[PDB]
Amino acid sequence: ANQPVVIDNGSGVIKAGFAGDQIPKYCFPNYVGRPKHVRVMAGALEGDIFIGPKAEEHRGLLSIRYPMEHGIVKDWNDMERIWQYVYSKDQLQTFSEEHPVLLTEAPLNPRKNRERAAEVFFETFNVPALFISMQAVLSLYATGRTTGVVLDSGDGVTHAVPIYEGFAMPHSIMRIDIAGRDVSRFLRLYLRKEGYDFHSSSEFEIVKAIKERACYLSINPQKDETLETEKAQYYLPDGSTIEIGPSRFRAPELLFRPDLIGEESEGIHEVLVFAIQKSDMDLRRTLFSNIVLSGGSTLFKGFGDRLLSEVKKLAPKDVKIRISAPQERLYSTWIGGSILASLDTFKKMWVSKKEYEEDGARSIHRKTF
Amino acid sequence: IANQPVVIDNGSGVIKAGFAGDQIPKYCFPNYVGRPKHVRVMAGALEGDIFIGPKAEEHRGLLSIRYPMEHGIVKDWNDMERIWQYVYSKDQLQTFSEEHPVLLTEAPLNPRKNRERAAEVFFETFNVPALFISMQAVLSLYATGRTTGVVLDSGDGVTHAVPIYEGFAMPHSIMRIDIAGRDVSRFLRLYLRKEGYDFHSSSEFEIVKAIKERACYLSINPQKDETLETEKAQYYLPDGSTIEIGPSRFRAPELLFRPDLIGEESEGIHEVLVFAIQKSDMDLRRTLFSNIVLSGGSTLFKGFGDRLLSEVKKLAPKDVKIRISAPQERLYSTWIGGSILASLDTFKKMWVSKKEYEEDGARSIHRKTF
Amino acid sequence: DIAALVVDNGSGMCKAGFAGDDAPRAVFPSIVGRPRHQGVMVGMGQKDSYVGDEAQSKRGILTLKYPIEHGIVTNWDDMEKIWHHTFYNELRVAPEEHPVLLTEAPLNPKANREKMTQIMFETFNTPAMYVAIQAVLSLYASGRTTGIVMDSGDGVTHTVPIYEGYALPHAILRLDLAGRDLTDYLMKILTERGYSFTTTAEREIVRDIKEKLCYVALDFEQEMATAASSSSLEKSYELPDGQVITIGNERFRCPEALFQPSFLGMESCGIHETTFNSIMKCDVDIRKDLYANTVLSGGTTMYPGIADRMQKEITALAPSTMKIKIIAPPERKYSVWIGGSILASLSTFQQMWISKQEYDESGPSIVHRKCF
Amino acid sequence: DPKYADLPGIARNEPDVYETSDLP
Ligand SMILES: Nc1ncnc2c1ncn2[C@@H]1O[C@H](COP(=O)(O)OP(=O)(O)O)[C@@H](O)[C@H]1O
Ligand SMILES: Nc1ncnc2c1ncn2[C@@H]1O[C@H](COP(=O)(O)OP(=O)(O)O)[C@@H](O)[C@H]1O
Ligand SMILES: Nc1ncnc2c1ncn2[C@@H]1O[C@H](COP(=O)(O)OP(=O)(O)O)[C@@H](O)[C@H]1O
Ligand SMILES: [Mg+2]
Ligand SMILES: [Mg+2]
Ligand SMILES: [Mg+2]
Repeated sequence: ANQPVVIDNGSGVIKAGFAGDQIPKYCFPNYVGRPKHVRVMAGALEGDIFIGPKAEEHRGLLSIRYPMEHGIVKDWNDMERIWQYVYSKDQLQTFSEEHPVLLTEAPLNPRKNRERAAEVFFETFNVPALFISMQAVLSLYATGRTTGVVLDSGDGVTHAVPIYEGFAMPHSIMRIDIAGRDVSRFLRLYLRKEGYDFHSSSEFEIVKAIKERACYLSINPQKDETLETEKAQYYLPDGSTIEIGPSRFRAPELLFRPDLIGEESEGIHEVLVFAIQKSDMDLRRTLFSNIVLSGGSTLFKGFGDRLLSEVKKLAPKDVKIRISAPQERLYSTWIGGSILASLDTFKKMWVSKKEYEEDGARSIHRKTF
Repeated sequence: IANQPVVIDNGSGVIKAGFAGDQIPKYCFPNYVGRPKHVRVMAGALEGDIFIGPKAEEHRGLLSIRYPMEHGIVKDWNDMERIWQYVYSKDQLQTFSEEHPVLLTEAPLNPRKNRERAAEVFFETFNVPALFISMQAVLSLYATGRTTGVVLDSGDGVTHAVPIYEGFAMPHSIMRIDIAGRDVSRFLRLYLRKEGYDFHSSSEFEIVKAIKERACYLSINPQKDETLETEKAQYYLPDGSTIEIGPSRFRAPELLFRPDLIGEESEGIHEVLVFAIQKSDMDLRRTLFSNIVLSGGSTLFKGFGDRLLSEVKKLAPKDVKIRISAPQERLYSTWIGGSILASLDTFKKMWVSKKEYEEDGARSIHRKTF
Repeated sequence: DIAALVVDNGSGMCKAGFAGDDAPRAVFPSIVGRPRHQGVMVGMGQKDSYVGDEAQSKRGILTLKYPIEHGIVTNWDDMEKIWHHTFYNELRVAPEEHPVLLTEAPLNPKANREKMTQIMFETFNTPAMYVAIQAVLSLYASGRTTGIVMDSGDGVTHTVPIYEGYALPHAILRLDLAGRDLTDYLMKILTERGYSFTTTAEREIVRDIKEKLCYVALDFEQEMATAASSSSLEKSYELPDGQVITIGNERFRCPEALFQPSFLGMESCGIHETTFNSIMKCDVDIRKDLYANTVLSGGTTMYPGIADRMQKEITALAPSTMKIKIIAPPERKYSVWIGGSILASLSTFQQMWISKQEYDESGPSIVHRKCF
Repeated sequence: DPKYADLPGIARNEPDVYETSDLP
C-alpha cells in the first residue's frame, strides 16, 4: 500500500525519491551549513541549520560541514538531521512511519557504520522495514544487465565490483578512498600553488565547481606535462577571473596516480583491472566486455579515453573491451534502487521492524551484503 | 512599560530626537553647546551661559561653540548630559524622561566605556525605565525596508561601511575611518584661507560648515574642472557681506575620496566601501554590490553619487552590477529606522530593564546588544 | 673561501648575514616608507623612499608598506629596494661576489620563487643562489633531523614534519594567521578599550605593545575570570610621546587568536590543531617520534607560556601513551636564519647551488627542479 | 513624498538610484 522510499546516500550529493519514479525527484548536496555570522536584524533567515537548496542559495553566509567522508558517516547527528530533512515538507513530504526505506551503502564499509545507520533508521524513524544495498547491484539493475563489472567513482569512494550473471564475488571487490572530493582537495592545493587561495569552507564549494567545469584528463601525462599549456580563464562567482593553467589537468590525474597525494594505493585503472583479475579466469573475458561506469567523478573530460588506454595497457593482448556507461551517471544508482524496490520479491528482502526488534544488528548483517 | 519609546539618534554634528510613532524626527538640532564668547560677570549680557538648539542659532555670532562628541566619541560628558537633558525640555518632546523607554544610536567599533557611561547617565540621572543602544548601520536597512545591503553611513564625525546579508552582520568586514563632514569642513576652512578668507573663530566654524552645505560639489574629473575657469559662485554671509568661494568649492569634498592630498593617512570613502565589500565572503560579494545603501549627511554632497559610482566601478570587478541606493531621506534614515525598530513588539524583548541594569550591572548593556 | 650570504626575507622582519656566523649581522623590519605630503615644498636632506630602520625612526611622517604579505611578495619594486638596502647599505658587500641563500615559506606561489630567482640573477648578478624552506632550516638550527617544525612568523604559520632528514610534502599545513593578524586584532581590542590606533605608523606601536606585554594564557577562561575579578594582570605601557596606557585582559586575548582563529573570523584550526593534524597525516610508525620532537620557530612563537599551552593542547588531542615535548629554544626567533647559515657552511652544499650558468641555460623555472 | 516636505535637509532634484547599465 505504501510505496517504499529510495535514498541513495551519496557522500557528495544524496538522492531521495519514491520507488517507481523515473528519476530522483529530490537531489541535494550532502552537507549541513550553519550561519557563522551574527544575527542582528529581525526578520533574518530563521534556523541555525541550513540543508538543501536553502544552503546553496545562501552558501556564502554559511560554514559547511560534511557528515559523510569516504563512504563512512563521521558526524552522526548531522546525518540524522539530513535524513530528517529528506522527510521534511520541502522535499518528499511523507511520514517516515509508513514507508519502507532502501538505503545505499558503499561496499566494504565498516560494520559499525551500517549498524548505526540501521539503528537511526529504526529508532529515530520508526520505519516498517529497511534494506541496505551496494551501489553496483543497483547500477546493474538500472542498466538492465545482470552481468558486468561496476566501477563507481563517487565523491568519497571509488570501487570496482564484478558481478557475473547476478552472482557477486565478495573477495574480488576492490575499493579505494581516492575519489572526487580528494580531486577537489588536490585542486585546491594546486590552485594555492598557482596563487589563488580558497581556505574558506564556502570557497571549497567554488573549487568543486571549478573541478566540475574546467578540468580534464590528458590522454598521456608526461607529454602534456612537458608541453606548455594555454592558461584558460575561469570566472569566479563574484566576477573576478582566475588563470588556471596546468592545474586544469594535473588535478584529476590523482585518480590514476594516488601517489601524487602521498597515498600508497592502487589507481582507478588498477582498481578496475585487479577487480577483474582477482575473479576466476573463465569469467574475465565476459567481465572485460561488460564494464559499467557510474558516479559523478567519471564525468571528467577524457576520462573514457584515458581509462580505455590504461586498461588496454594492463589487460591481456587482444581482448575485447567496451566501457559502457548510462547517459545520466549521477542518477543511475537511484534509478536502480527504484527498479529494485518496485519488485514484489523486494518484500522478501526486507528487514522488518519485528525482525530488528528481535534479532537486532545481527539481522541487518544477515540480510545485507 | 507600554508608553511610546523615545528614539534619539546621537549624531556627532546633528542629533535627531522624536517618538517612535512618528514617521520623521520631529525634533533635531546641532550637537554642540554654545557659551558666551566673553567671560561674563556683569549683568545685561547673554544670561544662562548654556545655549543649545535654535537659541544658539539666534545669537550665533556672540557664542563660542563646543561640540561634546568628536569622531563618534563623547568627550565632554557634562556637555552631553546637558544635551540629553535639553532633549527632555519644554522645547523638545515636552515630557518627563522617567516615562518612556529610550533607544540610543552609537557608531560602530566605539570604546566600551563610552557606551557604559552613556547607559549609566541614562539610567542614573534620568530615571528611564529601559534603554537600548543600536548601530546606525543596522537601522539604515530598517528604514529602507530591505533585509540585505551594504550601509555606507558617512555622518558628521565618522564614516563607516557595514555589510549585512539577510540580517546577518559581518563584524570583521566593518570598515571605519574618521574622515567625515567635520574634517571636510576643516579642509574647507584651510582652502578658504588659501582663497584669502579667515574663519578663525569657533563660531565661524559654523558658517564655513554652512558654506560646505550650500555650495560644494564633487567633480567626476577634478583635473578638468581645475583647468576649466571656475564660475566663482557668490555666497551671502549672515552679516550681509558676499564671498566668492572659487575652486575650493570642489577641492574640500575631494579629500573624502582622496584624503592623502592633505597628508591624512586614511582609506577614503570609496576605499572603505569597496574593502568592506571585498572582505566579506566571495559568494555574497555580487549581491553586496547590488545593494549599496547610502546614509548620513556627507552622502548628500552634490554629485557624490556619480563620483562614488565611478570609483566603485573602477575598483569593482568588471561587468558587475552596482546599485548605490541613495534615498532622498538619507539624512534622517537612521532615526526612521530606529523608529521602525522601536515600533516592533520584538523591541520589548531587546531593551534592558532598570532592575536588570541594577542587578547585572554594566555588562548587561554589553551582552544584550548581541 | 668566499662566504655565501644568507638573507632570510621574513614577511615582517628581514635578517641577513654571512654563512658560518652565530647570529645575523643585520636585522631590520621589512618595510618601505614613503613621504605622505605631496603638494608642499620638501626639505633639504631627504630620500624618495626610506627602507628598514630609517623608515622606522621616521615613521611619524612616512607611510609604510610591507613588500611581503602572507609570505607572498606583492610589490617587487619595494622588495628590490629592500634587497638593495640589505646588500649595499647594511651588509656592505657586493652581491656579485657571494652566493645568497634565500628563504621562502612552504606552499607559496611558484611565480614567487621564479621572480625571486630572476631578480637575484638579473638585477643583482649574483654568481649563484638557493631557496630553502624555512621549517627545514629551523630544524637544522635545533640540531635535529627528526621532528615537526611549527614555524610561525609575521605573515604565515606553517607546520612541516620531517623524519630522519626526509621531508613529507603531503603533510605540510600552512595557515595565513600569524603576526600581522594578531597585531590587527590587538588594534581592534585596543579600540574597544579606548585607545584608537589607525595609521600605519601606529601599527609599529601596537606591534611593540604586542612584543612587550602580551602572553599566552595556559587556561583562557580562568585568566579571563581573573582579569574580570581583579586588576593583577593589568600592565602599563609608555607610548613614544609619553602617554601611559593600561592593558588588561587584552594581554592574553591577542595571542589567544593563535589557538582560536574564530576570534579573527577565520574558520581555521588553531596552531595546536594544525600541528596535531599535520602529525596525524604522517605514517603511523613515525608519529611517536614527531610527538617527541615538536619544534617551535619564528618570531611569533616568543610569547611567554606558548610552549606550555601547546604542550597541554597537544597532550589533550594526542593519545595518552605518547610523550609530548614542545622544544622552544630561547633564540628561536633567529632559528630560521641560523640553520640557513649552517646550510651555507656545509661542504656538501656547494653542489646544491643554482649557478648562473644553469640559470642562463634553463631560465628561472630551474628553481622548481633544484630547490624543492 | 510630502511627509518629508517639512524637513530641512531633504535633498531633492536628484535621482534616488545610481547604478551601472544593465547587461543581459
Ligand atoms: N562534469 C563533471 N566533471 C567533473 N566532476 C564531476 C562532474 N559532475 C559531477 N562531478 C563530481 O561528482 C561528484 C558527485 O558524485 P556522486 O555520484 O554524487 O557520488 P555518490 O555516488 O556518493 O552520490 C561531485 O563531487 C562532483 O565533483
Ligand atoms: N547638503 C549637504 N551638503 C554637504 N554636507 C551636508 C549636507 N547636509 C548635511 N551635511 C553634513 O552632514 C553632517 C551631519 O551628519 P549626521 O547625519 O548628523 O551624522 P551622524 O550619523 O553623526 O548623525 C553635518 O555636519 C553637515 O556638515
Ligand atoms: N619577544 C616577542 N614576543 C612576542 N612576539 C614577538 C616577539 N618577538 C617578535 N615577535 C613577533 O614576531 C613577528 C616577527 O616574526 P619573524 O620571526 O620576523 O617572522 P618572519 O621571519 O617571517 O618575518 C613580529 O610581528 C612580532 O610581533
Ligand atoms: Mg554513490
Ligand atoms: Mg546618524
Ligand atoms: Mg620567520
